[PDB]
Amino acid sequence: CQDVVQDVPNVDVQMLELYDRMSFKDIDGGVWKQGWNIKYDPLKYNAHHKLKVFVVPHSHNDPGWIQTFEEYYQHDTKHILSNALRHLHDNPEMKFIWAEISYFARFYHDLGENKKLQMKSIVKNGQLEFVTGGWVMPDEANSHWRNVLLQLTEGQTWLKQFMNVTPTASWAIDPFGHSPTMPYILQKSGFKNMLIQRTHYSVKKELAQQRQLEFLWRQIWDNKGDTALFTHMMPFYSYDIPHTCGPDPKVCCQFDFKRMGSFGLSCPWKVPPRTISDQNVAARSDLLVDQWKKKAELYRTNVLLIPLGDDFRFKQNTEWDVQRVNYERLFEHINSQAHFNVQAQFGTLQEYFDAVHQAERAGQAEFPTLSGDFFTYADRSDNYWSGYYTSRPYHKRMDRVLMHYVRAAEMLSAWHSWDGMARIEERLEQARRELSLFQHHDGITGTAKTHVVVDYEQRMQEALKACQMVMQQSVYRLLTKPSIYSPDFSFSYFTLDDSRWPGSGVEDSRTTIILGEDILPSKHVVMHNTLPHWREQLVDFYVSSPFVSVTDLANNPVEAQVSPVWSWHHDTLTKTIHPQGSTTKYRIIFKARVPPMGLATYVLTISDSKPEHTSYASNLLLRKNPTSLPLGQYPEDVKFGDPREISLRVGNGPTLAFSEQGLLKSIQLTQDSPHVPVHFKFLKYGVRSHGDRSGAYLFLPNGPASPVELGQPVVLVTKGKLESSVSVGLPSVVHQTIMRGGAPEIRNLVDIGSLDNTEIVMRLETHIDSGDIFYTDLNGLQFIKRRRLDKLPLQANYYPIPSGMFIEDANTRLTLLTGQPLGGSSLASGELEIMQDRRLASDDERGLGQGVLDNKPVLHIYRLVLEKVNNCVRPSKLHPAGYLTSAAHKASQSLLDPLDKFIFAENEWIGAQGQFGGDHPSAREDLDVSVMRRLTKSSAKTQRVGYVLHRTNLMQCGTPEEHTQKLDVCHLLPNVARCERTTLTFLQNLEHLDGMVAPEVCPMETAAYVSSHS
Ligand SMILES: *[C@@H]1O[C@H](CO)[C@@H](O)[C@H](O)[C@H]1NC(C)=O
Ligand SMILES: OC[C@H]1NC[C@@H](O)[C@@H](O)[C@@H]1O
Ligand SMILES: [Zn+2]
Repeated sequence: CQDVVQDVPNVDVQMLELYDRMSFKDIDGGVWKQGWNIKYDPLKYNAHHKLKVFVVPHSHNDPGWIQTFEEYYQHDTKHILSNALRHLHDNPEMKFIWAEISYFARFYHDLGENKKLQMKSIVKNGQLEFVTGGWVMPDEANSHWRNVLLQLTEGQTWLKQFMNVTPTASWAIDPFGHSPTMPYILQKSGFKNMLIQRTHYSVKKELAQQRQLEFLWRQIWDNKGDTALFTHMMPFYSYDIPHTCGPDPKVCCQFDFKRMGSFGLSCPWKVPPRTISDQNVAARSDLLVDQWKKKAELYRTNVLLIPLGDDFRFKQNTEWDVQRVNYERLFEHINSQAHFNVQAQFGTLQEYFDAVHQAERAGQAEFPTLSGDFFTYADRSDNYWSGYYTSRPYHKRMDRVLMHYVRAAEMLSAWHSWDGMARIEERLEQARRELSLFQHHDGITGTAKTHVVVDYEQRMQEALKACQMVMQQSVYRLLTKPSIYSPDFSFSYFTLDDSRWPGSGVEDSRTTIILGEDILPSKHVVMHNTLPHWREQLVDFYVSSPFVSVTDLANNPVEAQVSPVWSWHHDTLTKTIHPQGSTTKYRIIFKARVPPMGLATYVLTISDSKPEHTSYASNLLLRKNPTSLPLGQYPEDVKFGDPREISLRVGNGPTLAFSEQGLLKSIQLTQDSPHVPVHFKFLKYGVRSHGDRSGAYLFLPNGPASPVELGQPVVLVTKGKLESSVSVGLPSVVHQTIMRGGAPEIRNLVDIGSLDNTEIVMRLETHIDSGDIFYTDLNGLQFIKRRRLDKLPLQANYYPIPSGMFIEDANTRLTLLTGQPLGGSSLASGELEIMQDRRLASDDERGLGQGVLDNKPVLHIYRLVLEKVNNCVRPSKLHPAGYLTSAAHKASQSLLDPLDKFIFAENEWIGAQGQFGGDHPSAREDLDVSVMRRLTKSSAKTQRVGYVLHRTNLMQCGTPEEHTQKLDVCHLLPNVARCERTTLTFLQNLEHLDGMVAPEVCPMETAAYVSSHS
């Protein structure tokens, strides 16, 4: 295994290093506004060395943006694909590339058999070529790597089954900035090449000058380079035709033949395209070839890529004709005129890359190595696209919830083969597809129109319900005596209980377990642990009585704590935000211990009086002018008092101190250690009254944030043996700090209401001497070192915080883990900040045509980990990566993949069992079974189950960490006939494993295995 910590990779281009040196000056470079006047030696190409030009027709189809997926399909995409089939069929030399499989599958299944065959033929013959082949062209900032893989697999599995092809070249022309997580996944999925486009204009200029636009992109910790994937970065401002033929859009626009009038399109540079004729072809060719040769100066081979497309292009038959015929005339002339020394033709993306590597092998070009990422993107001036790191946070959080439900549903149902009547495969396909669709760069990014966001939400809601159905049917089968098991595949044996989604104050959705002497004495509940190691976690349920005791199936008492059910309300009368307690519902809390990838059953029983093993939390409401707060049967009376500073400690965990405003002030790790200053503060960013305005994409603050006026907020303190908390009703946010014995959990119920042109940020202020360094993660896969650059505007220093961020000095580190992707930064030494929500009244000129005014209450969750790191073996000062500690990693897992909770629906569960998976191996803490998916239906003689195994890298800080079993996923199911290592999509077998044993992976490595069972 490679050492991902102590060996700084030697690369030609390291993006953090490049950023430190670049000046980012935005000067007018001429026709190529953000570049320079490209010059070339006409004698460079000749009869013995010609410029090979591949014109690649394409159509950018967004699976939802200003219209929903279905609306676009009906109005544009079905016509684009129908006419592509006809035109390619009739013109053998014409080519076309396609990226979004969600649309292609929608189209294909509606085609008659005759057309399906014609379509398969033009794909088999190479005219229509799929690029990437994912369900969508995913966002690369907010997306979790697990979902990027999910959607890639969904699209490629469909392609293999129906088109019999697996793309090895990726095409990503629209994500707003790019992540190295893509080449990581692609390279492990059979890919050999990838193309990107949206990178900072300053980066394009810098790399272009050094002809480093094509490079071998390796991971920041990869010293050997085995993760490298050849990457092509487009050099210009856009992927449209005016910005893909050469440096001068005024000239290039003249070669987009759809801009003549009848199509309602024109050239903003004032010179329209002119139909090619024998009379003007020589002059037109001279202009075009000149542009091509200028573009070619920016690359190292004699093979040039010229994309030919734009948004939803190649729709009308007349459009196919005008583009094809005119280019055909140009090709005939150019290729016949030796003085040009050019051979141009329509081509596909794979053809371009194949030619490039042929030139490379011929020894005519050597490519530079590169590591790093391409955030934060700016397409012009100071317009940095960091706003979408937060836009529509409700759905960003929903993405993470569904991410987990899909994993849990696929894993729980994978243990058995199911009869087709159970509709398991059907429900799982639906769930995978709706979540995959949301990975689109206008989905999770929060950059779609209001009604489109609603469509995505509805789709994800249906997906969650599908997951619940599969999960509950699976639990019933896994924990019921076989000879008693009598399933009704439409019946709900269990109801899922989720305490953090939609969340308290967002939607009263969870059911109350109703117990009573005259109705029902007890209730069975079951917890699922999707992680491959034994896990304990506090779980809570709503019960109709405070007198409830918990037992495991062996009838062993389990210590429990009961707390009131508190709800916060904006009292329109008193004009205050205060909590009201329920007098009919209560929360029971207890520690559940669940087997690796297993289940554990518990029983809740009611009693007439306080049970021996259940304690009750005390409650203190701090504020002036208090009023009584009755809690029905709840044992202890609520206490009141004027606002004051308070300190709390649960178990042997840390001691937290809070200000009289209910905000964290300090953390004391041990009774001996000191009170480390850690202050939570909420501030607000505004919008400029002059110039460019912030919108769904852009973050253009009118200066540093201003503190939110808190006034004298109401603070609620709940103190319990198992769980304590401090909650405060601040303007726009009910802020809560929960303590359970370890790193606290933070929950923010964010309701920005009608606060227009406001972005709410949560900041942490500490004494950590971090300077200008901080770390943020990329797709929940790796942590990358960031350097605050004062030479760049505030918004440029904002980065995606898909799952976590941290700052540190020689001795101390503060890590903030998130349960949802949001934007954040460290604008000053010792600080960390993350945006909660943003409400913008205006559009930011990127085509959306609206601001962001559809905000809705969202419950953001986090874990705050303060640690001493002076003993940890960390990367050198020059290493571009950072790594989490065991505690921080486990805290992240507690947010993203918590235990699942099931409540038995009926009064009695006959044949109930107390546990499942007790014999499952408990793998080392840094290893995870990211995916467990049965790949075959019940009729298959040989069953196949696929697993995606990921091993992260945790810092060694002197903790023994021992006793763990080897995890061999290939033997998790009995009767294993073979074990094979496969690409991450499970589509290609890479190795036949002897002994049918799937070996564990190395740190920061991800592998896939498929076990076959007879
Ligand atoms: C799929 O393509 C391969 C070539 O890569 C070919 O050998 C095989 O017969 C094809 N399968 C079908 C009929 O779809
Ligand atoms: O300008 C941004 C916007 N342009 C049109 C579409 O491609 C959409 O996805 C994108 O966000
Ligand atoms: Zn797009």
